[PDB]
Amino acid sequence: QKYEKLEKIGEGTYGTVFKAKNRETHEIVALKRVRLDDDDEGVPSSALREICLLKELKHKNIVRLHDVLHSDKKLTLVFEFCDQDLKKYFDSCNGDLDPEIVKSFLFQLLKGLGFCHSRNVLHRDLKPQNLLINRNGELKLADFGLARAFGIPVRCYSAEVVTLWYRPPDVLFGAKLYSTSIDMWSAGCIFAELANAGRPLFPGNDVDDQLKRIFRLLGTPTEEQWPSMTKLPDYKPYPMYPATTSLVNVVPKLNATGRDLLQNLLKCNPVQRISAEEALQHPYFSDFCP
Amino acid sequence: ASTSELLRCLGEFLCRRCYRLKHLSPTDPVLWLRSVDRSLLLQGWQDQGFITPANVVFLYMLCRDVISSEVGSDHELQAVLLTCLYLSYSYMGNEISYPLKPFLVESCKEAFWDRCLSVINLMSSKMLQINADPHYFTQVFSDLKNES
Ligand SMILES: CN1CCC([C@@](C)(O)c2ccc3cnc(Nc4ccc(-n5cccn5)cc4F)cc3n2)CC1
Repeated sequence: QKYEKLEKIGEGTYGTVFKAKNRETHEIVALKRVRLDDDDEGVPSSALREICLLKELKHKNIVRLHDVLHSDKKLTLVFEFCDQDLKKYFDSCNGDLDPEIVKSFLFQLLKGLGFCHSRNVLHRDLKPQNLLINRNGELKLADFGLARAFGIPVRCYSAEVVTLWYRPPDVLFGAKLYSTSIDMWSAGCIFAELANAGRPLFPGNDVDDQLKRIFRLLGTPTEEQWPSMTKLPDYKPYPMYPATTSLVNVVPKLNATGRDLLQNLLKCNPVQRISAEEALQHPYFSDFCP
Repeated sequence: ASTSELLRCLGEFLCRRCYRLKHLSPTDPVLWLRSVDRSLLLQGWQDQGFITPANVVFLYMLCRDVISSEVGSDHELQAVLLTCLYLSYSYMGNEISYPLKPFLVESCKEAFWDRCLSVINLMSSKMLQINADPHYFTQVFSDLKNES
């Protein structure tokens, strides 16, 4: 009634998403309709979590929630409109980015991510589909349906977080607790996609295959590098793959400086993973970078 | 430090706040909260119970700011407490999602959803702050313990 639906954008368990027009102000927005009629499933629960977090996460690189309407047996989340996600962008441009678009996209992601972490929020669902891209070059971190506030000590968080391909080795090994490090691993994985041909670096079939693909490229963490690794709940012995394997052909669009930032994001030991704030201070982002 | 001890403080808090409710018992809120936790566990919506010392503290934080002294029936108190609990599950719970059915005690579903949105508008900022600010967590924890 307040919004004219223009066209569908997508739909899943999350809900149906439309490009819409404010009938009053004629502004273009994105609408997520969330059905409240199925009392016997938990879809609304996750939407209200996203609403609580996004009300407190106002940054140019986090998707802006403008309003929440309750009409009929439905909830309507009104977001800013974005032209596409990074998944459609990769298909649009043959998975081929100019090195400066690689740099611009990672930069905006780290700023949005750094904002979340400083506000005590974990995203926990970084993947190209959750990065919104505007034609003017803007990127926004989206989809806080899996996000959570942290700071109160707890026995554990869920290990059913992040889709397999962007999940870090500590969580694959079933770690009870993780920090902001969880998102920085996902950021590394996405950086690798930007800097090659838009294809996932670690496309595992399952947890076992996922760890093998990570260790096969980065080398298997030693007791010296990661002393608590063997104590993790779902730890099992993996082959010792060498740490000598070159990253040049994995990210051909990156020079040594980019490759150094990628290795600081893809540290297996979560405690050694660079923070968003440190990453933004990296030479890869200085004016003096070749 | 015990869940029972802190659920008893919350119950005694609600009996003192809701002065119009002459036949409300401090165990009635505890029975309503435990009933939900058990039900979700037995229907395999969760591996472990949600009701822990920290989560009871978080629930009290919402209750003390949301629950009017002028609540007019035990039924109405149950509906508002289960609204604050649903939001507690939804914000602090380890499962991705939780069903509505165990938290709905009203025939008017529109009234339940408007109160969800109303509480989030009031409390979204403090919901993040109790996590982000350990000093604030301690204040709330102390305040709940001083309700007996
Ligand atoms: C997976 N997860 C689902 C929830 C979604 C949501 C509801 O939080 C959200 C919020 C604001 C949004 C603003 N803008 C757009 N625009 C947009 C995007 C993609 C395409 N596209 C991909 C292929 C083909 N087309 C087209 C478009 F117009 C989506 C938004 N989604 C974020 C992502």
